[PDB]
Amino acid sequence: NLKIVRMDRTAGCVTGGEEIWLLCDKVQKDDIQIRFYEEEVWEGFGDFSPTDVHRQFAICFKTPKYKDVNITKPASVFVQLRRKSDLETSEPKPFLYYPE
Amino acid sequence: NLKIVRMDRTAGCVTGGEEIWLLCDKVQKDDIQIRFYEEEVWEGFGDFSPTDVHRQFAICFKTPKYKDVNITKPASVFVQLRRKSDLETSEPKPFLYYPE
Repeated sequence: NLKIVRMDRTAGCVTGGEEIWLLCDKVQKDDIQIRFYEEEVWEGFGDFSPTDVHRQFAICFKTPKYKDVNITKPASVFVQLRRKSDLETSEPKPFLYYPE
Repeated sequence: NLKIVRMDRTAGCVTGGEEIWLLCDKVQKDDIQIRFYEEEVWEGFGDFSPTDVHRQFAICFKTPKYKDVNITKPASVFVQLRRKSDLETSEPKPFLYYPE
């Protein structure tokens, strides 16, 4: 039911706060989150409000800060949509965090 | 009726071919174009297919090449949505072309 169709950026700086857009199948603006995660499980969430959800089919958000801003080489993580209500998730997409 | 709500990039190289996303009010995928223009009237069109229109509310496209790839300083142009059928347009957005 949940699907990341495309993202306009699939990497970003460990410091976070960088704007990325994603296209999705239909979501409810008040029942959607964007979860970045890494199994070692680290998670971080995209920073957006319901007003940043465009007509239920796209989301503009800012990346979370990665767990370690002092990494030396890129850190490969995953991103998924997740419903807040029932925790249902999309298939994950790879995302690369890189050093500042 | 037509509206560019946001664009993920508002500048690009004169050489064109660079991917930009825009969020729009509802369009028909087979009756929509993205027109870059400059009153001196130069026009160029975003390069996309109907499959690049996401659920009628966003469009992923590639910029057109600007009229002069040998400019020295940035060239300010406008971008609008336009319906192919009746040529109705959105309000324009500013776009900056820059030298290679």
